[PDB]
Amino acid sequence: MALINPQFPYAGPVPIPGPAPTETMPLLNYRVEGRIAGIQQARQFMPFLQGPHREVAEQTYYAIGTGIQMGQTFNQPLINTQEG
Amino acid sequence: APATIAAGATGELTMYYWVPLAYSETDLTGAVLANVPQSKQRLKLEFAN
Repeated sequence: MALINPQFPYAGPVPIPGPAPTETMPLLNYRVEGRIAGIQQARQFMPFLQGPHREVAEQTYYAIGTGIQMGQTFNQPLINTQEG
Repeated sequence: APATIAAGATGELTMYYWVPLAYSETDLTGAVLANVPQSKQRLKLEFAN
């Protein structure tokens, strides 16, 4: 967006020496076929386990029984003959 | 720069300055488009006396 100087104008570009025209043109680089080499193993001996863990520990229980329940020799009360 | 120039000696000393126009290498704020300009550019440089 330059302003044209009317007192000192200039013309378009003139030819100048050039950079040997084939040396600015590249070759198209020619890929050969390739292979991810080797026979891959199916599994890996991992350093960490792959499953979930638990944040807190919960107390577990198992039921037990008591035993054969016996009789008893109670201390027996007195007879309510109007004193009680 | 030599830290001390003795009497009758000469010291050689170099300094670099980066005069910035754009802000950084990835931020082009402040840069000057100069392909088809209006006139010449100027870089006024006053040196030590």
